[PDB]
Amino acid sequence: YNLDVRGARSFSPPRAGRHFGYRVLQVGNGVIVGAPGEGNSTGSLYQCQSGTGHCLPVTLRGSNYTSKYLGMTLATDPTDGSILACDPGLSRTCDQNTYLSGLCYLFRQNLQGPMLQGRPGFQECIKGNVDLVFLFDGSMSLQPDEFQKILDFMKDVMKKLSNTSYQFAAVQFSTSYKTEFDFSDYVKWKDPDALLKHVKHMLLLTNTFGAINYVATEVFREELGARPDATKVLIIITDGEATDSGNIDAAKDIIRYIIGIGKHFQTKESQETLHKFASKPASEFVKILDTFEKLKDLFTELQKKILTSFNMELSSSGISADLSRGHAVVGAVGAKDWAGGFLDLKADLQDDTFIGNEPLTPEVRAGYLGYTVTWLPSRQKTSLLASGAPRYQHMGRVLLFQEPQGGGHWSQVQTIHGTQIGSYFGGELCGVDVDQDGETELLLIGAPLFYGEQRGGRVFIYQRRQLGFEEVSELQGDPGYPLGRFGEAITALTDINGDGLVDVAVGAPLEEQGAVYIFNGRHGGLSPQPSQRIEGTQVLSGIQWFGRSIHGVKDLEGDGLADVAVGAESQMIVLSSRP
Amino acid sequence: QECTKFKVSSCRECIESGPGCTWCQKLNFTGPGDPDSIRCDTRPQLLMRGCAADDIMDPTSLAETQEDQKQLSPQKVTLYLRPGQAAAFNVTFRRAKGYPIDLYYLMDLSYSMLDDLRNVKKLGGDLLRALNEITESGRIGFGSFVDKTVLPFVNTHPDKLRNPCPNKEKECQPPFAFRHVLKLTNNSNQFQTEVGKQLISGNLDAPEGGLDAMMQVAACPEEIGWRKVTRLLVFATDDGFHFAGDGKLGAILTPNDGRCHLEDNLYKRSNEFDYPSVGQLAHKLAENNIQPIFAVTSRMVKTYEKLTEIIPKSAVGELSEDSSNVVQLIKNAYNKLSSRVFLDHNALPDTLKVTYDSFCSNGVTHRNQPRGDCDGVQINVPITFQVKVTATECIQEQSFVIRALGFTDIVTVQVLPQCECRCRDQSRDRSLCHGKGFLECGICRCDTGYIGKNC
Ligand SMILES: *[C@@H]1O[C@H](CO)[C@@H](O)[C@H](O)[C@H]1NC(C)=O
Ligand SMILES: *[C@@H]1O[C@H](CO)[C@@H](O)[C@H](O)[C@H]1NC(C)=O
Ligand SMILES: *[C@@H]1O[C@H](CO)[C@@H](O)[C@H](O)[C@H]1NC(C)=O
Ligand SMILES: [Ca+2]
Ligand SMILES: [Ca+2]
Ligand SMILES: [Ca+2]
Ligand SMILES: [Ca+2]
Ligand SMILES: [Ca+2]
Ligand SMILES: [Mg+2]
Repeated sequence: YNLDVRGARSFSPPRAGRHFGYRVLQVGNGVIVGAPGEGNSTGSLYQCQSGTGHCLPVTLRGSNYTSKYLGMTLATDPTDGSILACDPGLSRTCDQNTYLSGLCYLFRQNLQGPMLQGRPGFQECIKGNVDLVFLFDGSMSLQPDEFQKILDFMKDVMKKLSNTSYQFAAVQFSTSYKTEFDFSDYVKWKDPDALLKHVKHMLLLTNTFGAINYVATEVFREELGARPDATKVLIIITDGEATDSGNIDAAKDIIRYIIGIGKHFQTKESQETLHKFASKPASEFVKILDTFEKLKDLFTELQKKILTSFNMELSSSGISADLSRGHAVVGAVGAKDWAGGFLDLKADLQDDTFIGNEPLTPEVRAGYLGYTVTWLPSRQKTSLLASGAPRYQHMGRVLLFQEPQGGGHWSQVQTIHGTQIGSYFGGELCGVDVDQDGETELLLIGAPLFYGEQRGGRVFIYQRRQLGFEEVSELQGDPGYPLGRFGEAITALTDINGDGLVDVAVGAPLEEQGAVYIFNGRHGGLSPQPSQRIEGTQVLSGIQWFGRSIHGVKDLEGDGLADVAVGAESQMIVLSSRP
Repeated sequence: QECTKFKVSSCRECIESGPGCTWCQKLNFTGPGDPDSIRCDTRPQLLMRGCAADDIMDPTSLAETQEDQKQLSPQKVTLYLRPGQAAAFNVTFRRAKGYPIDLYYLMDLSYSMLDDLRNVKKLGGDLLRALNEITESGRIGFGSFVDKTVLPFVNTHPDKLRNPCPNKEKECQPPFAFRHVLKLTNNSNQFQTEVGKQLISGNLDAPEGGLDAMMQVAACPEEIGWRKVTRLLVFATDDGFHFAGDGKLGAILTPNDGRCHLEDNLYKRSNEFDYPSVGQLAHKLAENNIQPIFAVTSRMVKTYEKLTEIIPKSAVGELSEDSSNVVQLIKNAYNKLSSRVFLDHNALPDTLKVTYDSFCSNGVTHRNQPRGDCDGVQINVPITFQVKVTATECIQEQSFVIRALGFTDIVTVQVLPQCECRCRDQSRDRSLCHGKGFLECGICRCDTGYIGKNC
């Protein structure tokens, strides 16, 4: 109720697009603004300083690539100040298909400092024609029965993939390397039993680096039957760590799976020594088998996994993200024919874990799960992740996931269904810890397109009970804007009126020129009625979409007053809480 | 039954002070030590003070109607609203002879509609025949849609922008958002020739952009060529639909602006604006009086039936896998739309509350509802809606309209406050207040000049 509209400040670069202000974030050292590009323009991230009053675009130092999407997805970690930014517009073609996924960036210090990058849920292109090389271990450690089952594995893979466009080659490696048959040899016979008839166990060391280089330079050759327009694939089978060192830069263009088998890969430290030989992410290209017998189980993953139906080709990863306590998650709405899901990210961004609906039914498809992803952390109770599928059954729903506990796995603990078609229920989420006790007891769900009773958009308050989240109340915006999109932006604001209770802002960007509502924290929950309604008209005469984005966790200049940044069309605005 | 006073100094200030306040208009009603505040109180309290029933001023809400071809009557109503007291009047609905019908056929042209397209191309005469079997002087139009032409709604690979259909198919056109094909006409041969030119198409993701096309149909009445008659918009599809928010996947962040963007009969700028919201389309359709008929296949029926909650004048019918039953669908949908009658009003200030009582001919009655609703309405069999209007303040002169949804006929409701006692003629009491001041409501309001009380 104490936000000073008469002192509001405006920030806008002279060439800001209309979507400058699509995302705003107060970080330690200023305010970040996401500015997706319109039309042909690429997107960008801006750095805005309160003392300067200017907004300057940021240059990313290691990004080969920038699409119009950049600026669409911004998150910050309250514990350590990290910044997560994603570009969900990494487009690429594979034969006549086009793939679309994201490119995510992690800034430990600030936008100007060191940056990590990765490609979550990135499905590599594998064309219709595939030249695949089996690079199989023949080291001193293998028993004759174990060597045979590696050979049986290669034969069974070729048996399943006979009568495809696949062409095959095989190289044994130990101390040295020997091509057991070339691509042209496979073309001549197509008989796995005859092609591997002369194989003799080398029974020496394990020189994986030299072997992989030998494949890239001595095996993938046109005069040996290799097709220059085929996708190069390499399957590496080993039962121990490499006895050499170096680099496999020569084989970087080759898609590399590696299969680690047996007792020598018992500790996960030794399993990670295989990651440098395989493609990314390791969760897809590194298979650890505890026994050679599980090689027969593998034909489902290394044959069926190598368009009317889509898995991750159009995942649209990075379309939403959150970052809390060093843990990053990005949504992937296109996953599984737009059924959706999210990607649990390893914090160097080089590996990921997909989590979606289960079971996959016809009903969840085109639901856009992962359109929002919001951590609901707790110190004593289990920590959860809320993710919206605002298109589920054309109505929308929210799934609640529980963090892996102990040795176990991600678990889905609750589903919350919307009731109105087109309402985009679950299109905006927000966790609130009112008393700042470390337990996130409230989940706010926005339904910004909700229609009826002379007010557009809804925000529902859910509170965590023993069995799950129970709907306790609703944040009540004004009537009079049936299309106003109340709830397009929801955020916890820390304490702006000094009573120790977190407060919440809700943005309604299409209520005339846009508006922001303040709901104060009380003992037991949130006040359903707002204590303040800031009209965009009052902030700027010609403003539009005021309230499209809100972030107010910070005191930007250290004067004792809370600051709240608000996005609008081509604008970012800073409001200060005043006594 | 209750009258909190603050500083009443005349009759109007008394009535305005509260719904239960009344005023005594008797001469010499006040004692010298007592102010003129005591003329204002509840009715029993004023009677206790000796005021005769005929001197108690208690304005009550009132409804006056001017009637003047019987579908919606009356056409003009005047309301005098005492705060807290509702005024009632009945609107009579007499379903008239059906008007001519403009039917715009908006068809999905995704590849699974290939056999549907082969049938619809030959149904121009069957459609006009059906319209002239319901009423007379029918017209038909045609448009087509697929989706927005950006990733991931279509595959933007140049080979697939050229042939979105399967590679074997080669009577296929590039994907497109909306194409207006045929302006409304009674010439079935124009339909046959113009719809005959249309080729099947394709796209990438299952939901489609038909809501975009519906918005353009509603925003471009001159290009569509609507008459001022019954406007039916058939929406034939075998899939779900995108709506606002979905554009983010293709980096489309600008809301649908509800404007007409037809250039060369194509929604060219469709990749610039996000899909509309359902409520936004429901609003555009009600403005232009366009009633949609969702002709969808079996697995989509229950999904599209939920739209009838947001779009009051819409209907859903199950469409065949080859669209061969679409004519009966339209006939059944017209009966569904015309046997259901909603009575509703336009936007109101927060000072007015309107509620409806529905006295339907099919034996159903609803009381005190936000909207009039009757089903099974039959030609020339009248139904009644009782409208109750309540004001919370003493309001400024104002008006709103009442429609039977789906028709342009209105009831213009003129709303006036009633904060004025209409008091007795000062005749027979002239000689007045022993001064020049004039009387209003038995209390002397003296001409300024010395002023005071008794004058
Ligand atoms: C960009 O390309 C360079 C190759 O020069 C590579 O080092 C870098 O990892 C690439 N970045 C991404 C995100 O792939
Ligand atoms: C119509 O309104 C009148 C008052 O004008 C009332 O007597 C009557 O009850 C209403 N109609 C019905 C069916 O009750
Ligand atoms: C068809 O309708 C048009 C209205 O544009 C009218 O000019 C024409 O005379 C009609 N033709 C027939 C045969 O009814
Ligand atoms: Ca708490
Ligand atoms: Ca507070
Ligand atoms: Ca400050
Ligand atoms: Ca069909
Ligand atoms: Ca589509
Ligand atoms: Mg070994």
